[PDB]
Amino acid sequence: GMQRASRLKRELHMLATEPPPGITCWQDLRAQILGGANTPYEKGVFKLEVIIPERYPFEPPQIRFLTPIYHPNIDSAGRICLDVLKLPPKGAWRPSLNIATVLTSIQLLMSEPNPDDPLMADISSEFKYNKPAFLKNARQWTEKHAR
Amino acid sequence: FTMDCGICYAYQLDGTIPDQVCDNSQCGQPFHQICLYEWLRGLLTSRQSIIFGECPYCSKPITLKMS
Ligand SMILES: [Cl-]
Ligand code: NA
Ligand SMILES: [Zn+2]
Ligand SMILES: [Zn+2]
Repeated sequence: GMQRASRLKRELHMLATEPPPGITCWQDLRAQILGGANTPYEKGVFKLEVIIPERYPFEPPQIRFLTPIYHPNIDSAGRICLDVLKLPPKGAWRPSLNIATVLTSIQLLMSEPNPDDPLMADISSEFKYNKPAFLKNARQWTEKHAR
Repeated sequence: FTMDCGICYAYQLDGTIPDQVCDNSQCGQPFHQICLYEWLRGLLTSRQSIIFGECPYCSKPITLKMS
């Protein structure tokens, strides 16, 4: 488990010195993603849980939303449907990725939901066939739980 | 100046250095023997005679000789 420590040693330092815009992550780990501009999550602060498995970085981090969010690919429990969060061949995780990139991926997922990989079938359908209704609901959900 | 392992982000690991370099000239990421082996062994696309798998960065073929 020497590799887990060396990874965390450098990643935490870099996450503290030059983190992705709108994203912070500090020692289990806590992460925060600020709601993006021109998204229904704007002006929302989303806390996340980041658990680093014993076999990191050979296994992907385990990340869930602590802050409730209204999203097609994120369930009520904060579970995230994202390929880089799962091992191959089904998933897309590899040691070339890290905490910063995975979080950026989650941030990108928030901006651009994937209707083809739904965890919330109801929210997913709304996103496809009634975008404004989805946006309206996501806004209210953000105002109610994310600020 | 000398470069960290592309997998564990460290320079020294168990007294070894990242001397396992990607063949691909468009990549060339250095790895520890230990780290690259630990990653490749679990991959279905890997083969062993010396071990063959994919670079965790460029996905191109990579050869790892253990010692
Ligand atoms: Cl880093
Ligand atoms: Na995961
Ligand atoms: Zn290494
Ligand atoms: Zn490579």
